[PDB]
Amino acid sequence: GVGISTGTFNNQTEFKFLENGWVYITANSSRLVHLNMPESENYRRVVVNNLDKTAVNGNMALDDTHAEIVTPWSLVDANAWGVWFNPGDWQLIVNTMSELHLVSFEQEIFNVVLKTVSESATQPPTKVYNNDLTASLMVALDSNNTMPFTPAAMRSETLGFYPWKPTIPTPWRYYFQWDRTLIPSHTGTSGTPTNIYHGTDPDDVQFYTIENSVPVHLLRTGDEFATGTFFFDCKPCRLTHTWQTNRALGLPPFLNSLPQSEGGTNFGYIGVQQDKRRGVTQMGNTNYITEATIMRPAEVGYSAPYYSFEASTQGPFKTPIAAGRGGAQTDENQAADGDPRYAFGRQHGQKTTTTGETPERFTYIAHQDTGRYPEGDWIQNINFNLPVTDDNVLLPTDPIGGKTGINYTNIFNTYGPLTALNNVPPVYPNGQIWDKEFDTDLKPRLHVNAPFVCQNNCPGQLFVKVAPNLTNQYDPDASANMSRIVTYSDFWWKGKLVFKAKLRASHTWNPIQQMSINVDNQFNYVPSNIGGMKIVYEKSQLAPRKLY
Amino acid sequence: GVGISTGTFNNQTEFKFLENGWVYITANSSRLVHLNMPESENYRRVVVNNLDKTAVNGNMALDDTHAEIVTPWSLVDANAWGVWFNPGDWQLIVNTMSELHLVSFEQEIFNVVLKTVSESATQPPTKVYNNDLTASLMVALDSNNTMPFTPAAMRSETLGFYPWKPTIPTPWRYYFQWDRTLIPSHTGTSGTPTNIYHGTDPDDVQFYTIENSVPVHLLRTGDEFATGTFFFDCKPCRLTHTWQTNRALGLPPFLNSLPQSEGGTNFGYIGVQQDKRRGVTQMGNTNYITEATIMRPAEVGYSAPYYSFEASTQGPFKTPIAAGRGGAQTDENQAADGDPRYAFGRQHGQKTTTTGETPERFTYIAHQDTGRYPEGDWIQNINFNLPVTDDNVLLPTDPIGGKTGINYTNIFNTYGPLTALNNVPPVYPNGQIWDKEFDTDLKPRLHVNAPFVCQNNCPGQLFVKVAPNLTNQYDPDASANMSRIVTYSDFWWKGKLVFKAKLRASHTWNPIQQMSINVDNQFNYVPSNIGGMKIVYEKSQLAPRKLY
Amino acid sequence: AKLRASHTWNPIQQMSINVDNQFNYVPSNIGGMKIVYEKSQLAPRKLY
Amino acid sequence: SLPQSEGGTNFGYIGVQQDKRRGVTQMGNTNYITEATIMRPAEVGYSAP
Amino acid sequence: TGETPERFTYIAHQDTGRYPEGDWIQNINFNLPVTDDNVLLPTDPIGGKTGINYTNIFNTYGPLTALNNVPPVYPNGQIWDKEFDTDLKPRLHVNAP
Amino acid sequence: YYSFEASTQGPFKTPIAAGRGGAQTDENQAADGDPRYAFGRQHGQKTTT
Amino acid sequence: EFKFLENGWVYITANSSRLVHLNMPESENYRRVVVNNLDKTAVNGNMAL
Amino acid sequence: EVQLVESGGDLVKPGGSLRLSCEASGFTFSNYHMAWVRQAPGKGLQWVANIDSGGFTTNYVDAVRGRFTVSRDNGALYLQMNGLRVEDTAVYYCATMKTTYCIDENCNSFQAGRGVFDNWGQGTLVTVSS
Amino acid sequence: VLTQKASVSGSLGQTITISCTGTSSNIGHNNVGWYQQLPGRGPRTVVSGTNSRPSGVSDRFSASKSGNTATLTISGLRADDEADYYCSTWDDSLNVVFGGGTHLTVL
Repeated sequence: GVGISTGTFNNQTEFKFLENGWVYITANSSRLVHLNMPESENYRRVVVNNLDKTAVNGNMALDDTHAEIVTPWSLVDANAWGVWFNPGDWQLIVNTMSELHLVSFEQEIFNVVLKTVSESATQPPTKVYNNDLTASLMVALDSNNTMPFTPAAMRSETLGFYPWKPTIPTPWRYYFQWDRTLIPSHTGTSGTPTNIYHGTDPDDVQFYTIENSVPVHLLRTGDEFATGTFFFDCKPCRLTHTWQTNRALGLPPFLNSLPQSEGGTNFGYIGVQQDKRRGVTQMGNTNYITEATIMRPAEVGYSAPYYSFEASTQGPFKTPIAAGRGGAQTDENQAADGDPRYAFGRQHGQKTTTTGETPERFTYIAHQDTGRYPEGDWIQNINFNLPVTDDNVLLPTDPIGGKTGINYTNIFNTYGPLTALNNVPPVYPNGQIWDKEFDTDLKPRLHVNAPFVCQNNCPGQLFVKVAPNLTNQYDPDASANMSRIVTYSDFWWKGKLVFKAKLRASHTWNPIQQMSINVDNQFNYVPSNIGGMKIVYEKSQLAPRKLY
Repeated sequence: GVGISTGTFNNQTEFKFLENGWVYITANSSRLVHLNMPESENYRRVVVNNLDKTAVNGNMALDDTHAEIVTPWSLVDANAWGVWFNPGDWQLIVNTMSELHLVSFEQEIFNVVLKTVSESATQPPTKVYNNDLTASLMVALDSNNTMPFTPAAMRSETLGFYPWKPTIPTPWRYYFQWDRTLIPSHTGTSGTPTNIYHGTDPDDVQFYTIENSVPVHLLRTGDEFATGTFFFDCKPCRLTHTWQTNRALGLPPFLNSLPQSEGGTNFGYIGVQQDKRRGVTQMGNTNYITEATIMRPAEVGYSAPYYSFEASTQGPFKTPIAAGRGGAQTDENQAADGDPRYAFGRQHGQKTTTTGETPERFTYIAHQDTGRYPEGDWIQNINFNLPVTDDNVLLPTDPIGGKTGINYTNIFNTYGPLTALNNVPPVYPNGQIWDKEFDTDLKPRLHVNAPFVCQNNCPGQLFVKVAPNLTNQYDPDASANMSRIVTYSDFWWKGKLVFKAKLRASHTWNPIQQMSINVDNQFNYVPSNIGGMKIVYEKSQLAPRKLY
Repeated sequence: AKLRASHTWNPIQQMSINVDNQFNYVPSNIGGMKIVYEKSQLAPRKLY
Repeated sequence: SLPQSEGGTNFGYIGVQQDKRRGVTQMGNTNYITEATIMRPAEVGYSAP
Repeated sequence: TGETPERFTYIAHQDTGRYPEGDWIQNINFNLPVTDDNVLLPTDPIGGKTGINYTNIFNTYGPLTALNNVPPVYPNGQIWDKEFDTDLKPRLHVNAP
Repeated sequence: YYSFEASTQGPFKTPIAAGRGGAQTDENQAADGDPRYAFGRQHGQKTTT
Repeated sequence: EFKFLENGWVYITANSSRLVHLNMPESENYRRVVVNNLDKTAVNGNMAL
Repeated sequence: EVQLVESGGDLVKPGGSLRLSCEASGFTFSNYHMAWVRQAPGKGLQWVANIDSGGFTTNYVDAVRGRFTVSRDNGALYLQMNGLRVEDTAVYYCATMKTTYCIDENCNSFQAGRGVFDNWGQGTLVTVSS
Repeated sequence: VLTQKASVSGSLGQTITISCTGTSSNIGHNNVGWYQQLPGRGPRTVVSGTNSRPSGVSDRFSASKSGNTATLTISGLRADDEADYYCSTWDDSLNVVFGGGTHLTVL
């Protein structure tokens, strides 16, 4: 019926404490989604080109050239932390939980409303909105994951984080195949390097369509759609950070002489000369046993080529790295490769009363200390004569290939059988929750964007489209675009995301770091006088844990 | 209810593999059909005349004169391959299937929406569309096949092939009886040949009306109509072509001398002189046994008078032929009588962004090699003296009746008790699927337009008509046309067509021809940047099979 | 093996006999045979 | 901004300047979000000596 | 005639490879456009050898690496191979699927 | 081999899980990867040294 | 042979049959042979051979 | 249709300064590299300067190097002229430098390039004298 | 400066050719553009490489490039072709280099 509501708005986070210290967390999110009709009812194949930018020698890092199928449909993506948890709930979770499991996910659409804009021809323009009770909203649910997976948080296009603000969906578009060549150059590179877009190789063409691969439900003003509960199987996400590096693994050396009076200069002394110490070292030609040369069980962290660009059929891409930098915690402005930087708009955290289109930005300096500090590690000759000379060492200050600004660490990879690393920490509120595992026979060990990875499947993507509202002059034989009555839709989206977490237990004398309100961040969690809201980034691994 | 949808859009093709290598194919097609009100509510009897064109001597092949009952109803015809299968599904079917059975067919209408255009009297013209919740759409289903069968694919008027494009139905009109005489003439024929339209002979008058012969359902915005499942009984359609002609039937001659070295000039030689060979020939007066005179089991193919025009009560018609031409596969522009040529519009394959009204055309050169090559076969005297002389042979270069451009093959028919031929191959996307068997006591062996022929009955035709929306000034005693409120309807049509196919099995060392994407046809299966789509013709019998 | 199912509008690449490779699958007049290399992953699939 | 007429030179344009775009990148010291610098889930392929 | 073996290189249809002339390295500062001192292009020599560039000694295999199994080769390709006896075993074999 | 990597706690030697080739000829010719153990009179050293 | 099973799976059976010809061994004894091509690698720069 | 309109041409004294403008409409001005090209009375075309699509780099000819400057604001182009001399009297035009060239008729594949100007403005006259 | 011929002359309807020349190190690797210059007008791009013409340009124009030389061909002269023709390209010294022009004339 038109006058009977088909659902209830619900945005309450529930905690239900189970046996053995586990907590059943239910995050109900509810939004009002506004949807305009598509620009055109037809699928487009658009080749986006920015050769003007890359035509300038040395700008190869600014390539946006690609090919995309632009579709008339719109994607309703809720794969972002902010959509589910308000700052207080996240504070509770990070301060008192230790591990997080993704349990279930369900979503539904109700109170579908379709309206048409009749723009009067009156000399002073005016427009009246009318309820078209017969219009239909097409809802498609890719339950079988037939369509390409296109997470929205990567582009900051998920639903809004404010329950009391209407949100808009994102027009769905998926990459089409293409070939590209961008020979790197630098300021001073003579001529124009080879920069060509070869087009689409026929063997790799895929042209998906929702109308052909997904059943489509037509919802009038009195209808509702529910996706049913989806159950995850993702690995647990740890809410604790590791501080121990190789230098802090195992039994420390025995201090034969200990300080006698408190002070900043009263250090402990091992006493025994370095060459006469007792231990085990992987270096078989030196008797010097040191805190640096001692044998650790394995390697915590791996050095990777940083700011290295790799070319493939589609052009250049930046090599990802799964660890943060060392010493970047001192200042966010001193961040470097590996620290994820998020840019977001007024829907996703930026002060809602800000003027201008400049996105709000922040670099997330993770609390885990498993990264690398390239200025430190060096290489020296096998003879290990000490002190080393210029001919027997390769310091980070040394050039490679004659380039004064590029040193050896830029092309150094220490990933090996002994490498150990942690999963990506959650980022609030702009961070993604789950991601799909790759279809490759051999699959990546971890993803750099989401902490939870679907082993089998992720929930089907939800697509919404205002059904065509034809005028009486329609003619399919006309090459011109279809004439449509201006129409839009407002519908309420309600989702339930269920987590399971473990409550932390104190295991040390000293307290641990905790998220708290303070005089500096006070006014970042309350509205301004003109209704301005914001959601600042919050750290998710404040509690430490021992690695070995 | 107004606000409750009565159906679901579904356009997914399903394959369900059964026992013993059979596949259950389900083609769900769904379209949005737009329907204007009829030009007039009354049945018209219109005599269409083009005597101006045929008044020119020698233009007898351009006769369109006829008589038709034009009805207010509109036909929703889905008898075309493109309506059901996208190019990928057809590729799968042709490459991996071998035979196809038509199993079942169902169709229904839902989400009926009726709107009225109120054209304002404002000095700058404007028009507002309103939902007339009480308007009714008349749907008639000729379940008993009372009405004349009027397939639409013959005129390229079936529903569209794009799920994401609204389609229009075709106004229904059926032939009325008439008599006509067109004495053939040629450029230079003195005077005006007898060209007269005698009118309708009373004994052969039939004036059908849907309101009198078919129950009519009135559907308001909250109603839906389903035709129920219809089950076919058509013969199977083979998805394999035959290459063997008479010259390649049976046991080849024994080659007494075989080539010794590979090369383009190292042929095998039979060795034995022609007159001394051993075999059987139907010619009882020649000892010459040859690869041409040897007795084959029967005749594959039949020569028929090509471009022969036969006159009947209604005038001249072109004699149909059920086989393609020989050697036309070299170039489509060299096609001739027997190759079906399809012309279609922007709904049925033509580039949807093309300007102009010129239809897109193609001639379907079937892969089966059972045709005839008229320039080849000849006739010679019974004596069979060799080499033949002019008086004892009738070559294709010889005139008949003194006409230098007409030879004997034009009036030659070799159809006989030994004739064998194949059924018409499917044509994608513009080809018809099924056709009705004739009511004649003796029925044709095959149809030249559809591969499947209804032995008992075909699904009832579906007719749609916007019910009259009378204004308050109506007066049945006025000779003028009824006044109606401008109205149109949009309703979703969903059909399910069920086939059963057999999967092919390899029976030779070499591979067979297959349909594949390639750099030439690449961009014929993906949209352009301005949304342009097209559906090119595809061949349906790429795999060969042995005849004998 | 598993039989493939169409999941796109456009067709996919397929191995087929053609006028260029015709005589690579039939014996010569002196009995000569050959078996040329053939590609085994002509159909595309989505990774993410 | 999407193309209006079919042709080999009618490309689509993102419109927004590179430095003012919205997204996530693993490079924490550049505001330039590009089709090359954007963060992908993982690495398909590996360079080897 | 002759003992010369018939040869062919199998160019697999999978597009998960790398194009060494493309990918490059640049300084962390990421000042644009890059200068000579802040980039290491594939045209740059390593150790003074004009024909050997940095991609020759570059390994990007890491925890995020993903790759596909070797495609079958017909008719000369191997079908199956034995897994190694090592305690830690290779992820895939380059000769048999 | 003999590569030193720095982290929050300073430099550490990169471990390697394999021995050297040809080092079996002479123990004095060992190099990176061969574990070297130093022990006292409790753990093997001549107890009267 | 192809035998189509339930749920779209196919049971493929490849029967191969050959006639194998076998000469007697050159010698009944096991040999330990050191194959050397130092002539090729004696040329500087041919280490890849 | 693409529209480029120049302005600012006027009589000026030698050794002074001036600002010429080139307004653009009907196309994505920010997606195209731009160029200033001058022609003296009855003389051939002479390249004055050029600027990229983001202002990262600008190039000049030796005659105006160190004297003039070019800038853009996503809506128009500006040429700042300093140290004007008598020979500078000429008519100046603003043209879009074709940064992409398709290599096939339907132009499915395209390549980067330089040295071809696609669209031109109207042009403005600058006279420097007493 | 690229080399050009000062002027040419021909009768109406004649197919004619004009040439621009320069060092292959600059005119070779870089593209070449041809522009028309009528009295009282700014340069109009007539040929933009790859024998492709801008919209609204008569199809008579054609162009080709070979090493040091670039050739522009007109398929049938018309009275409106009396005008200056200008070649331009990029130069590996990071310059934009034009020719001296050629005043096409009609007898």
